[PDB]
Amino acid sequence: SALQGKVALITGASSGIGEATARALAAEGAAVAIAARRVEKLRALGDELTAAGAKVHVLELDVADRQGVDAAVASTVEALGGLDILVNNAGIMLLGPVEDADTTDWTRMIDTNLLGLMYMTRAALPHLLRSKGTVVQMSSIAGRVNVRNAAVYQATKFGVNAFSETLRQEVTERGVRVVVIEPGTTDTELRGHITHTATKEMYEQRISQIRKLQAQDIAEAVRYAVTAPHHATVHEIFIRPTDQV
Amino acid sequence: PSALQGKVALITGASSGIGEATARALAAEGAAVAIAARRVEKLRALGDELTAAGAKVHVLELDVADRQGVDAAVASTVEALGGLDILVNNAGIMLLGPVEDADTTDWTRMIDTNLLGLMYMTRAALPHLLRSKGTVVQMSSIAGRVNVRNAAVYQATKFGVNAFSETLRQEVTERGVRVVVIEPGTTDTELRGHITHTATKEMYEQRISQIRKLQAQDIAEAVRYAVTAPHHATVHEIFIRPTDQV
Amino acid sequence: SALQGKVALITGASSGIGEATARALAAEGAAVAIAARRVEKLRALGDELTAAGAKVHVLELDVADRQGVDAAVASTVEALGGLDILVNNAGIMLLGPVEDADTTDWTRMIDTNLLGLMYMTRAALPHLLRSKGTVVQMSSIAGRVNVRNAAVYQATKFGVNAFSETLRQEVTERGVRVVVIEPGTTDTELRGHITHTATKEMYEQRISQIRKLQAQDIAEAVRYAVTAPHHATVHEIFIRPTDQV
Amino acid sequence: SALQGKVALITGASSGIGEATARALAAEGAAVAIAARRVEKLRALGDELTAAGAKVHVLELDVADRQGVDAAVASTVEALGGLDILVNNAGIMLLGPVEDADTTDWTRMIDTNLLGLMYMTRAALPHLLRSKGTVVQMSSIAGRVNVRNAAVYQATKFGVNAFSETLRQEVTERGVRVVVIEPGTTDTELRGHITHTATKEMYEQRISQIRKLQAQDIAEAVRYAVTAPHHATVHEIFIRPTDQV
Ligand SMILES: NC(=O)C1=CN([C@@H]2O[C@H](COP(=O)(O)OP(=O)(O)OC[C@H]3O[C@@H](n4cnc5c(N)ncnc54)[C@H](OP(=O)(O)O)[C@@H]3O)[C@@H](O)[C@H]2O)C=CC1
Ligand SMILES: NC(=O)C1=CN([C@@H]2O[C@H](COP(=O)(O)OP(=O)(O)OC[C@H]3O[C@@H](n4cnc5c(N)ncnc54)[C@H](OP(=O)(O)O)[C@@H]3O)[C@@H](O)[C@H]2O)C=CC1
Ligand SMILES: NC(=O)C1=CN([C@@H]2O[C@H](COP(=O)(O)OP(=O)(O)OC[C@H]3O[C@@H](n4cnc5c(N)ncnc54)[C@H](OP(=O)(O)O)[C@@H]3O)[C@@H](O)[C@H]2O)C=CC1
Ligand SMILES: NC(=O)C1=CN([C@@H]2O[C@H](COP(=O)(O)OP(=O)(O)OC[C@H]3O[C@@H](n4cnc5c(N)ncnc54)[C@H](OP(=O)(O)O)[C@@H]3O)[C@@H](O)[C@H]2O)C=CC1
Repeated sequence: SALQGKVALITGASSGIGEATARALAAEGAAVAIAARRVEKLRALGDELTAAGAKVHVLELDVADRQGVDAAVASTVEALGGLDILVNNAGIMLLGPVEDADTTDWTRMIDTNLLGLMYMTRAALPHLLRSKGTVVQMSSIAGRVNVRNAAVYQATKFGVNAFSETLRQEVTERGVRVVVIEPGTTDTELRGHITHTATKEMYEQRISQIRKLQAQDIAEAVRYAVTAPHHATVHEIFIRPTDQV
Repeated sequence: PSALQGKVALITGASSGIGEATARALAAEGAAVAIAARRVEKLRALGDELTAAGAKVHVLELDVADRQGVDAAVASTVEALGGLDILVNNAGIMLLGPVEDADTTDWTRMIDTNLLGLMYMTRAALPHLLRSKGTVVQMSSIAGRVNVRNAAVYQATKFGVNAFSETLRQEVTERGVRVVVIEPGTTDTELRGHITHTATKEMYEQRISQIRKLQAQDIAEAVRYAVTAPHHATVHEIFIRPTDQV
Repeated sequence: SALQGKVALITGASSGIGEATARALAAEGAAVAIAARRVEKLRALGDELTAAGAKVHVLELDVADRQGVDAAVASTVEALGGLDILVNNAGIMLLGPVEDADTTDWTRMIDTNLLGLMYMTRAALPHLLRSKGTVVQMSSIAGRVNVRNAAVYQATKFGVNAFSETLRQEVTERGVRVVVIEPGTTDTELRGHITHTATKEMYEQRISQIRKLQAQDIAEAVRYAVTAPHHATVHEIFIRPTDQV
Repeated sequence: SALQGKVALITGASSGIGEATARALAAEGAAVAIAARRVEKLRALGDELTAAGAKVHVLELDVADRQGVDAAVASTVEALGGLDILVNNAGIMLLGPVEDADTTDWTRMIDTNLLGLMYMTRAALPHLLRSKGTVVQMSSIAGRVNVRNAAVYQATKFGVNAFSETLRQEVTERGVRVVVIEPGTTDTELRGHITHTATKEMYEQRISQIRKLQAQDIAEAVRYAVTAPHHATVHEIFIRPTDQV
């Protein structure tokens, strides 16, 4: 129980990497505030974790809503007494060419992956400053490598990375650790949201013949980074499927 | 001599700084120029100046953050000038300050202009550039390559422009659309005037006062070099820094 | 005992990060082949590890010596059964300006940090292919970020990173995992070897206010990467002192 | 006549990019010192350049040879008055897998692409400081992008880039401009030297369909960078074939 007495807030906790991360942190003894739009999914996860002995705080939240973000951080601190770890995991991946793109793909991705992550970082920061806490940014291979049909997705993830390095420069001397996780292909619900049909199909075929990373693997990376001693900031973990060039 | 005789260039953020100098430089090469920004009075004055020297000019009152405005500005340009050969996505704002307790309207403004605006204008011009085997020039920054304190969101937008633009290159380069990314360091423009975080504005102005700054004309020459390169050559990145600045 | 039955070869095991990594891998049940130029220190470590229950194979080796490298890989396979993990940790950091540099600084760094690492990678590769093994490259923050007075050091580490990314592209499909660890300032013998006296003094001063990373912290990064499931390649871990902008 | 009265030293001037660069700089009014191993090609170029109105100094030089490098710099200042522009263009590209690689490929590449470039940079530096001159580093797409079967070539070019960024930090304030040119596929003699036959055939097929960059295009990039006003350092120009993803 490396995180006994600590409080973690995890966005995008209703499925995928966020769900596995909530579980992994709870297993380490952290109280978990789990946030997402699908209230029912969170309550189900919340019940499971509570039944296993965890302290859970359920938050219905859209990370793109600045005021909503402020209230979620406030609610977490009221219910759980503080904030030691923030996991900015809420995100969406809408693939397709730039040409003739559905620009709501773009505004959604920017709102959630970039602005939402920034809003939640800023709202949590005074609390993380007090606790000399850790912010974990869920980036991507797409924050490191550019491939076709992911231009705006990659823009947001390279943006998260730059935002996060700069944030590290700003707050690291005050003991706030900035951790950036960069998974490659992970078996989640992420790809089901792709709106460009031809691209959804190409992407599905591209990832069909690898062993994908598991959400649990990414959760383990988070666990490794957050349980490191305070004097160490694991600023980047870049984890790739072994099967994938 | 006129390396760009007969070509049509659309330059966003043309009312001052790098965009103004770029519009002038391209006009001097014989390009017809569509000049876009929000301060129409500035644009008209530039248009008049350019027209007086024998240039063909189309004035566009435009906010790049306005998706509908963008489509209309591209349509207006192709109708007035015949087509589109070069797009220069130069409109942008740099609002420095710490992340902690930031005025988040700094952020939404930078994302709307620097990132979404540039993407909207890229997307709108692209069918025309495909037809002309044209060139899109993205005005990034040293901030797209190097992270310094108090520029978190600005740097996010510029690293974003770079990733968007490399991906775009992969998608369109085989069809003959060249993607050029220009990355200036400190350049003597109006940019710094807009910083809203007072302490940071003063820190920034103090830092840059100690160096010979890049000139807007220097960045215009970089654009000129990239766009006049033979079609088979894509000058994908030009990173130009003040010599005086580590 | 995650590595029971596995064989690891660690270069630069006589002190610093290599010593701590050898210790950490042995503690997980790995047989360890320990390689360096100071046999007296290697023997003293080997004595301890065998005392704790590890099988140890001592290698007197200069990584710059191509034939020495081939021979060290061969005697390890004969002695320990095979090769599962390679840790290319041997390195030197000779800081100074480029202007009037002692160019023997440069040849030493290139021979050890770059060429030596490449030689050992090539020599181990057949055995790593057969075992679906892992190669861990000890890079640096100097492979990610450039600072003054470290030009050739940074050249070698950026070089290590490129070489290793390319290597991953070449061998990952056959199950050879390529891991790159990038430590910031770590409290080891490394800084003692700087031959430019004025730069040594400046560097010591630059790092004097922070809590440095410890060799054991970097060993833990290695342990985490190598104990990850086979389908996961932790290609990069960038670990920085929290105190250091 | 933008470079009238200036002195340029170009390494690898006997063919390819270096030959075109010498021609371009001479055309702008520079006195040119042209360095390579094939003296008979150099003398033939020197005659053309002299016939065109340029002052030429011919240097037989192996850039891997430190002594020879120091003598070439001295010879040039004696013959031509000083040194204003250095073009470190000498290079070789030896492609092939890392696995079972002919390691002489590696040592040749490091000696020439990395060490020789560093040697020449260091030797020229005193003179460039006095003249507030420009050093131009001939890197590659291989210093920005990693592809298969180019591991060690990429290591050298990423190394050049790190070295050169650091060099810039060390010398920029004293008026020495550091310019890095990064060409993609260019139609030169480079690919003829590949020793791994299978890779040579794959590479030549790979580039068989595109309009390649021309040596003259790269010379123009150099011309643009060095004729920029002194307050501007064109630190990187990354120039790719339009036809090539
Ligand atoms: N799977 C993969 O291959 C990779 C994923 N990633 C990153 O992992 C992160 C999580 O995605 P992943 O688990 O894969 O996919 P999932 O779709 O399974 O998870 C995304 C989570 O984010 C939540 N979410 C989406 N939008 C919002 C919003 N606006 N406000 C609050 N919550 C939101 C979703 O829940 P809800 O709808 O209930 O709000 C869901 O819980 C993303 O940042 C993604 O970019 C990175 C690299 C690889
Ligand atoms: N100056 C510097 O040190 C550097 C600048 N840059 C980049 O150069 C580009 C131009 O800035 P620069 O010349 O320096 O500074 P300026 O402020 O002088 O120019 C910015 C231009 O963009 C226009 N603009 C701003 N927002 C919008 C918008 N919403 N819609 C349409 N036009 C807009 C402005 O005119 P108007 O108000 O009339 O609309 C102005 O013409 C920016 O992208 C900036 O990031 C990059 C690196 C360094
Ligand atoms: N300490 C730090 O702040 C950082 C270190 N690193 C990297 O970690 C690695 C280890 O350095 P560190 O532990 O810090 O310092 P140490 O000096 O304590 O360790 C270096 C090890 O390498 C060995 N070595 C040196 N040259 C050779 C050679 N030619 N052949 C075989 N072994 C050799 C030394 O042993 P022996 O003399 O017996 O051969 C020693 O065991 C290096 O690659 C370094 O670049 C990376 C980032 C930060
Ligand atoms: N062609 C391409 O697709 C690209 C090339 N490059 C770079 O451009 C540079 C020039 O190569 P390129 O023109 O293409 O090919 P070439 O082979 O035509 O030119 C290489 C030049 O380097 C010289 N040279 C090689 N070794 C040495 C040495 N040991 N000492 C002194 N001179 C030497 C050769 O002359 P000699 O034999 O007479 O000594 C020759 O003149 C290289 O650094 C290469 O990495 C970068 C990107 C793309």
